[PDB]
Amino acid sequence: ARHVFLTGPPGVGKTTLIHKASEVLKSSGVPVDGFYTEEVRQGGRRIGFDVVTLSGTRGPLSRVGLEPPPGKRECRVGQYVVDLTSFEQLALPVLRNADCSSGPGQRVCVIDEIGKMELFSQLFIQAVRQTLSTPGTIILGTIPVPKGKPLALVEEIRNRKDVKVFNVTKENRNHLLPDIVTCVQSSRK
Repeated sequence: ARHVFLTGPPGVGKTTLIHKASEVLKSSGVPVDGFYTEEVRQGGRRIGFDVVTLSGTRGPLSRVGLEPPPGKRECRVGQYVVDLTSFEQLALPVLRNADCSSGPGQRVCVIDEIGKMELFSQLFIQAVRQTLSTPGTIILGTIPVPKGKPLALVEEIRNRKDVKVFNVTKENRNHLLPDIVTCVQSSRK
């Protein structure tokens, strides 16, 4: 079978249909890997983001800080300042831990959120193409829709065409989980 990407408008929910997909392959004995950001809300206020891994590790990602002055480069998204190293802490090996054997096993690689970072995106382009090099690993992720300008990281995947493109709605939002798994497990069990 082939890679699968979500698309549509942002509005939060698809995140958890991927999370459910990250229980189900597991319940089918397919040890999925990769990372997912979650909304770091210490007692319910947005203070930054993290980068969880399916191994239960979670990174920094962004935290509160001043905007970058016109001399000192930093990576502000609105209020918080991200860092590429905050990803590299964990969102770097998880793309492609090991290789050998081939045949039965394959791999699955979760990458929710490939859309916000389209300017800061640096090690993404690299690490993601090392993942797309692997024949076993099954890219599974969330890009935005193409409207106007090409996102300078979604381009690296857009290249393929072959990836399934699941346009979510807010209507049938919670339906898409099995519809993705259908495409994934279309690889010979």
